[PDB]
Amino acid sequence: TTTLAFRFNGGIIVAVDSRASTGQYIASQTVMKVLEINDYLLGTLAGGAADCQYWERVLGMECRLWELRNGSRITVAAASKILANITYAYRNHGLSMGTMVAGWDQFGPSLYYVDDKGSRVKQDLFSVGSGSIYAYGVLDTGYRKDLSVEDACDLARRSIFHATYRDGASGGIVTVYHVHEKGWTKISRDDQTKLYHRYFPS
Amino acid sequence: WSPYQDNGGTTAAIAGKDFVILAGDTRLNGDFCLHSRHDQSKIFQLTPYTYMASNGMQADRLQLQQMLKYRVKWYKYNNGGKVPSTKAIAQLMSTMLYHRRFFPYYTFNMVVGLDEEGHGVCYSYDAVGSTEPFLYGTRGSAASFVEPLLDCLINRQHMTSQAPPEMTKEETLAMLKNAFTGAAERDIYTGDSVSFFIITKDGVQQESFELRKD
Amino acid sequence: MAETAIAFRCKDYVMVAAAGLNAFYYIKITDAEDKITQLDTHQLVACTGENGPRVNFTEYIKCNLALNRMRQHGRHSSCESTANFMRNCLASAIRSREGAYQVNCLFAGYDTPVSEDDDGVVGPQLFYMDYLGTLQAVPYGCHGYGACFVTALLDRLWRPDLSQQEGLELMQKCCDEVKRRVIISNSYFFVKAVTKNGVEVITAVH
Amino acid sequence: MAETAIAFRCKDYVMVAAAGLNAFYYIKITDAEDKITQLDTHQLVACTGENGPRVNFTEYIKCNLALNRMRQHGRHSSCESTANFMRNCLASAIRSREGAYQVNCLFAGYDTPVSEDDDGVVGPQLFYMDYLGTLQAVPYGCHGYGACFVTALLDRLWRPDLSQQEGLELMQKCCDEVKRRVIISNSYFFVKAVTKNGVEVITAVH
Amino acid sequence: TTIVGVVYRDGVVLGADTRATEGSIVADKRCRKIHYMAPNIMCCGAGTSADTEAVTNMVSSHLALHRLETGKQSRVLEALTLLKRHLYRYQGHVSAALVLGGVDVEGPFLATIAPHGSTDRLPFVTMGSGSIAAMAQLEAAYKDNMTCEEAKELVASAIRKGIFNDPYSGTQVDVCVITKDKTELTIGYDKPNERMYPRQEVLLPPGTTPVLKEEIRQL
Amino acid sequence: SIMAYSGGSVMAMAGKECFVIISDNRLGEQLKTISTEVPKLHVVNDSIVYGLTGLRTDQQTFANKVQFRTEMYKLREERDITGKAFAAMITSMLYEARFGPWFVEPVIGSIDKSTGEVYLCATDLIGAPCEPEDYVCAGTAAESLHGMCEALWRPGMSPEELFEIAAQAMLSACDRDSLSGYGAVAMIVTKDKVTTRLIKGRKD
Amino acid sequence: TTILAVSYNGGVVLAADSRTSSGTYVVNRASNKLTKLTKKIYCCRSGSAADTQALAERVSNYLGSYQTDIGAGVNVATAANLFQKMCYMNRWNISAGIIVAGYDPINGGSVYSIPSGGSCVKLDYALGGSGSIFLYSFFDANYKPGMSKSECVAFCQRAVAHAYSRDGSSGGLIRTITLDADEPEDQTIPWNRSPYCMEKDPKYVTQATQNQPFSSSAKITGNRMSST
Amino acid sequence: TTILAVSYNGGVVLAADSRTSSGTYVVNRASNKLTKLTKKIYCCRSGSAADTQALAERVSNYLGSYQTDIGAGVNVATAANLFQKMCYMNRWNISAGIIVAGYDPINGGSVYSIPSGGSCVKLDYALGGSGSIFLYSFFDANYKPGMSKSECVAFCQRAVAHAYSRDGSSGGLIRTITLDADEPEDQTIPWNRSPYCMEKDPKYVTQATQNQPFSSSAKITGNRMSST
Amino acid sequence: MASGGSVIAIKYKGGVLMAADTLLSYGSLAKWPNIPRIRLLGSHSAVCATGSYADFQMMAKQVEDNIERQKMYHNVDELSPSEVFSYLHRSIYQKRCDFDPCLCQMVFIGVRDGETFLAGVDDVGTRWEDDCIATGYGAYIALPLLRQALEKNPDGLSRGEAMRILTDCLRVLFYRECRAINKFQVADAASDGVRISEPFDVETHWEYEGYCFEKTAIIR
Ligand SMILES: O=C(NC1CC1)c1cccc(NC(=O)c2ccc(=O)n(Cc3ccccc3)n2)c1
Repeated sequence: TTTLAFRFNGGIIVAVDSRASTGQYIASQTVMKVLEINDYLLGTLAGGAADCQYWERVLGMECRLWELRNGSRITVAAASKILANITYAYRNHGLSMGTMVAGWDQFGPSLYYVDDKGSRVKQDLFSVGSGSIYAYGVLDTGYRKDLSVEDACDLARRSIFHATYRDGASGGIVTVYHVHEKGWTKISRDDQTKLYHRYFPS
Repeated sequence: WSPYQDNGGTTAAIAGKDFVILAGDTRLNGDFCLHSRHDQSKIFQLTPYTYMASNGMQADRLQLQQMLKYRVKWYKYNNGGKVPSTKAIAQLMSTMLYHRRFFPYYTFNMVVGLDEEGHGVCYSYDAVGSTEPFLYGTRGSAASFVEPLLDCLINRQHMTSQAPPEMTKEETLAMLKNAFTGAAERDIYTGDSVSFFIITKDGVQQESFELRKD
Repeated sequence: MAETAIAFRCKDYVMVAAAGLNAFYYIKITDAEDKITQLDTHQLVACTGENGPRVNFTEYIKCNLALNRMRQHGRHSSCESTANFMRNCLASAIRSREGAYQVNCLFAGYDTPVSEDDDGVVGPQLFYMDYLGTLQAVPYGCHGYGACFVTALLDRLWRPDLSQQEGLELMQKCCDEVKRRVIISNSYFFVKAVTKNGVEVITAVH
Repeated sequence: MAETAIAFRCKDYVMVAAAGLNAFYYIKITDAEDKITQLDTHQLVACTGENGPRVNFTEYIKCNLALNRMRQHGRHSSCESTANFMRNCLASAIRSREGAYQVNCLFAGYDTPVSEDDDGVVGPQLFYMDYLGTLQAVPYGCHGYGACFVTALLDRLWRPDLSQQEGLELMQKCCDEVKRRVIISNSYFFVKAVTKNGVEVITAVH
Repeated sequence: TTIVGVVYRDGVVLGADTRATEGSIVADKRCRKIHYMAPNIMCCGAGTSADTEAVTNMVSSHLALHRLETGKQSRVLEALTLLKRHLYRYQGHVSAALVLGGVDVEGPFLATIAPHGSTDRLPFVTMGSGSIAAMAQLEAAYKDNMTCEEAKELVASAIRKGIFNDPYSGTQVDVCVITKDKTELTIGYDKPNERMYPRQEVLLPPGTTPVLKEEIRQL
Repeated sequence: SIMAYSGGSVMAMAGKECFVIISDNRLGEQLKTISTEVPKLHVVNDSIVYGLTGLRTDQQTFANKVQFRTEMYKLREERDITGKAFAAMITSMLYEARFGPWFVEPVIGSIDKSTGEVYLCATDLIGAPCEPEDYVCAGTAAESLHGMCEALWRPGMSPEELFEIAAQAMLSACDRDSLSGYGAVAMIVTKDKVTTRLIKGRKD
Repeated sequence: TTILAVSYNGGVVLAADSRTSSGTYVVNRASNKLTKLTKKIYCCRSGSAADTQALAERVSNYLGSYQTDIGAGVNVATAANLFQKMCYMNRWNISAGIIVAGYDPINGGSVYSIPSGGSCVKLDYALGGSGSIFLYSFFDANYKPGMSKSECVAFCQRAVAHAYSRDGSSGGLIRTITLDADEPEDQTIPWNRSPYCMEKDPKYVTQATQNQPFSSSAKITGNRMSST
Repeated sequence: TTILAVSYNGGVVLAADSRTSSGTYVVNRASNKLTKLTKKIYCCRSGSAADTQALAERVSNYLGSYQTDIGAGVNVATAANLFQKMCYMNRWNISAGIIVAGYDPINGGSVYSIPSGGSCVKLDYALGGSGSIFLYSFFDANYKPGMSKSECVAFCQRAVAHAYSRDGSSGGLIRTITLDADEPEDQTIPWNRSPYCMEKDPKYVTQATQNQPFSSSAKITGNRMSST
Repeated sequence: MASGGSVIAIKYKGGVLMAADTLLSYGSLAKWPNIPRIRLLGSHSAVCATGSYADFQMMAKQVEDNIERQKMYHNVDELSPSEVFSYLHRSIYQKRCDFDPCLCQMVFIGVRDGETFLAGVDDVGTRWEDDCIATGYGAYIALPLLRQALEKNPDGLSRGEAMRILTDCLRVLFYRECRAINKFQVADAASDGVRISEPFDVETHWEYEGYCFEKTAIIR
């Protein structure tokens, strides 16, 4: 798995691959690893797929009940905090989740990482998963706040691609989403092998 | 003493545009021995349009199958008679596998059926419910043989040759016979026979198919 | 241990510093997680350990202090109170189902007269806590891999009566020694002080 | 893993960098142990791992090369020769009484015509070795915790035909990424290149 | 793997299945598990294929050599002693398990060698994962002074019990008959497993697979 | 697992008076990919080719031992080793090391230059041979390669038909193995002609 | 395994059951655990077939060499002594209960037990095997010494039968050999003429009453044998 | 421990040795392992003294309550059934071989074995304890059913004596009780009037010949008893 | 740890036969050779277990009672064999879910209205139905033989042929299963209900020429 997200001036990009390994055999080249929780919030899946799928789905339900109960969308900080409180409550039950929660609340764009132990960190840039060690190399070097939205998706797509190319567990299709004031858009899906031929055209 | 036993065998499904085909082999294995060449326990109808397939421990798929069968009866009663869709059962199953997270069912399940638009679909699960829709599928002892072959003949991503037509339900069935047949040859825990179920809107054909007994 | 926190108290301030590093195994995520949490106007806690515990423990204290200040018509708890509350919370946890909060604290505060009647202790207070709920007043203390370098440096250089400026200088040598000698990059330190006038952030040192 | 080494080869040089850090558990002893060992005029080996193994392995190679150059009237071994000698020495060790030499190498060299008759390969050579004696020619490679950051950065930026100057720039981004993202302070890197004209130390990058 | 031997009036019949697994996958559907050991002695092996091949080869070779020294026919009991001494020395680590059958001047001789180097001379035997299933058909049907056909049928029958009941065993039955005079090995004496769906020729016409480079070289 | 550490898969299959042997191209340390240009085939002579899988250092070591043995053979004997001898030899070498094995799993294809009889042989790491008539294979993707070769392979294919099903099989299977990939190299070996081909694959 | 040996005036009987078991399956139901060392000296083997066959073959070899060299018969003590040596040298790596028994003209018939630790003890009779634990009381209660050859043979057959009727690890045939001044007489009682088994003892014919029918009384009747 | 019980016409005998051992030391050499459950129903206990005493006290309690409540005698089956229940409920946490035997007027004398797993089996006789392994053959060989009370008592004493002459973990006294229509007769044979022991069996009086004197011959004489 | 060894069963035309030795062992020790291991359940079924007799006894009591009470307390038809078997299987499973497993494999037979039923259930709740079934070493030794007899008589076996083949297997189990005795009972389920035979023995052969002392001797 490789996932990344970053905040820039234009919003948040989120990008992921689509491979699910069962160790050495590849179970799927087609996992969707961005969960569209609400329509202002995305979360990524890394770690135990079930754990992330389940608790992100719960988060989506808590987000929605918030909205019904209180007439107003939940903030990202709260959403991430909800998920962090769950993973903390279950820190001793060996969940495997590394998650990002990105969205754009009334305080602008916000990005959190929440892990299986209840950590909840809010940075402008993250990568997560076996292939993160690779994606940060490409990402750390190209990242600037003032990226356009093409340049930011290009950067995000390339970083995932570089992760896929090198890391055995990452692969398949690089999906990129943007999170902007009016919600999120899925910007693109590309097979990582088409991307090889686009970025390196010998 | 383990509470877990692998009883082996193999399920596979392939979706089509207005059908899905689902198959399981009928061998039920014990330790170092064979209990039955005629076990039909792997495939379990949930509604007319939805089936589940399960590999792993025969005992746990019997339990699971019943647990689901009753959630589906509750659903029918609580929803004025209507049956849950394949997608609803698919999500239900994920949730039930996951509720046992801690002492998991040792099943590798598939849920297959027809979507609303009447298109075949397959959800495969891991033991706690990670799923996703796919057009095909195979869990079990032969999975790692069959799955790459289906990849090759359905998706053809390494063939220059332009992709042939959409596979009809007769051609799809042949394809699964050919691939069960090769698996029986090479996976020692798959053999004996394959029950096929062709699910369409018009009902479910069954078809038995002999594999090699050794 | 990766994130070193340091504190010491002179006559008129207690100064606390703590490394920004946030890691994931070897991957450095940032050098800018402020791990010094202000709990009250004159109380702050430099807390080290995994984000999960550190945040849950500190947010619990910060809430309970706040709660108690409501249910007590705006009155600030003393630093010794707060430290004992933290200690008891840590301690209770090591015998709980959930287990120890794996965090280590320096709790620092400055006690001012809460009213005309307060005959209590006035001035800087600093406490060393460990995750098991050991709790000891100290004139300086540290946690983390740098803890020992710095502790010996403070034993050499600290005096009870440093000026606020001699203190910035001394804290800088402390941070610097931790950069010189710990394999783990504690590149940036956040530093705060508490004085009669509350918590000031200190950007002159890092 | 604590000490990251990096290398890559362009048309006219192979450039190698390696972190000065020497540690003892968490105690940083220096950021200035040169771990790039020149083996011959046109051959150097960036080698990472504990001082014991690293020095004994490199000193063995350096000697045996030197020995062989005596017993061969001043003639330089080819880089592929040397790399195979190193590989075989590593490999042999994993099945020895003593055990694997826990070190990982980048062996880099520049092969020049050894005589008028030499029809052999001319130019830069770089090899990735691991302690078990895996040996692979590569256009760039890395070892250590930074290895993967850098490897993906080089996959992005490296081209076969960089100038010696574009190479210094690129190596600097490599070193910098290792400082940005590895928890372990690889603060200073030694960098050398091999060219037709031998091993040059490079102080412009660190 | 299922191997079987029986003694009959004139000789010994051995039998074997032919599935060579690796893990839980049939690497070879039709391997020979009945090794030549001498002109009048065969061996079948079970256990760790490599150990079985090494050991039979070694002994086969030794007896070939011993036969030139002595000028005589190899005795089955020399074969057995060389085997058990070897296996005993390796304390089971050489996990060969052999049925050894021949005919010498002293008559038919069938024996098992277990990996730890125990032998058991007996009139019928089995080894291998299919051994129990097959042994049960021998206990059920064996009798003394079986004719050669009786013996072959029984050996096949016994091997079929492993083929059909042991996962590790399969495909077909090979038998070897050893009389005083000669040794007739018969591959596929029973083939009870054709394939039941004819293979479906998947058409992949030249140029179908994308090639990047090509080097041709003539000889 | 030590046999999976370096990744890589190899497969050989027989046709009429030809075989194909094919490797993937990856070299890893587990999930870290180090190189995508490491085919695992070695050519012994015009009629024998083999591939090794397993721990890469042992592939290298053992291949070098095999090249010593074979070059020595060819000098002493003044002829090329044949695939049967060659495979016997290998098996012997691996078994010498039975109690401390080479973590490799060779896969050997060969063709008698006269006859056109084709001999394949794969071995486990202690040198148990597997001499089937169809196809042999080894490495990280070996389950899936058996899948594919069973399905696609048929008797008496010609070099070209045989290449296509070798490549589709290697790629389909490698697309399901994390530790094998980056396309493949294939050698088609007839009596008359050796043809090497580098085949395009996924970059994951 | 059940092995035993008994002295009588002028010789010994050895006896054994015939079963070799890999736990709970019988790999050999007709093993011969009475192994010849010299003409008139035998061992009974228990424990690891492999181990005991290797030692017996080794000792028999040494003893044949030794007999050819001294040009005379071998004593049972010599055979026991060698066996003991080898059993003791390899005590950590083998599982091996031996009995060495036989006849030599100087000492008559003798019996030595060499149990797992490699002790060697000269006795009137000896028992070994998993089945022996069942015969100690049988001998204590029913063995009187001074029996004739024929009485002693029958008694050892009974003793083995008793043992293997209760030890799951013993079974099959009962092999005996006598060893004295005359020629060795081997004998083999097949199981179906065993002089004892539980399946034919009249006191084990009535079934335990475990499956009582559902009744209105506590009075116990019998097992429910039929549905009606 | 050696415990056993045997049926005779109209009742049962229970018997046991008296030794309780902490491995190889005897903590109690006069334990009473025949424990009263009701007037005419007893258990013999083997395994953990603690466990078996706790269960017997519990079952005896329940059974007294039950007898007072139904106003009539208790059946041995009831006692066995309760014992079985408790032994099975706690099978993982206790070491406990029980025999429940006694007399009730409906069923006469009965014997139930309740071994470690908590099976309950109704038998003619039952054996339990570490020492029982020694009596199986003794019964197979020497027990004929249909014995009188007095014969049956003597036989059980012999049987215990045989067992505890070979089991290191059994020893001491032999306690018996008979249970039938009449009053219970307990008996206690002290060790020194044991009806069997090896130390007084004439076939174990001659010493094994292990310590031969240094001689010029292979002829075995005797043990060297004196230095001269 | 009293335990029971193999059980084997086979369907014939008309019924089912199940057979078992009458022996409980304790480890290797053959402890009681006169135990009626087959047990009738209700009016149409019988059951026999391999493995822990205590587990068996508690489980079989639970099922017997359930059957008897369902029928005595409600004016309902006795449970069919499949229904009883179902119950027993769910019971056994529930125990594996409580980590309190019923450590037996069981064979179950029953007949009602000339419908026959033969199934196996195992400690973990595996269950299966077939024309023959065995447990313990039965499953390794006898099933192949029983299976072979049903391949050869695909029209079904007669009672005599079935009893001939059952008997052949008992004999083989006798020879090759260590913890066994040559005393067996066979339950026969038919129309009429189930009868358990009196205990019986099978003829054994031990006098093959190759079993002789001279041949089996290790040293000449
Ligand atoms: O993929 C996981 N497990 C394997 C089984 C699939 C898996 C499972 C759980 C968590 C993770 N986290 C990461 O990998 C990771 C790696 C680098 C990185 O920067 N971050 C974000 C972060 C921010 C602040 C503090 C700590 C982390 N996260 C992965």
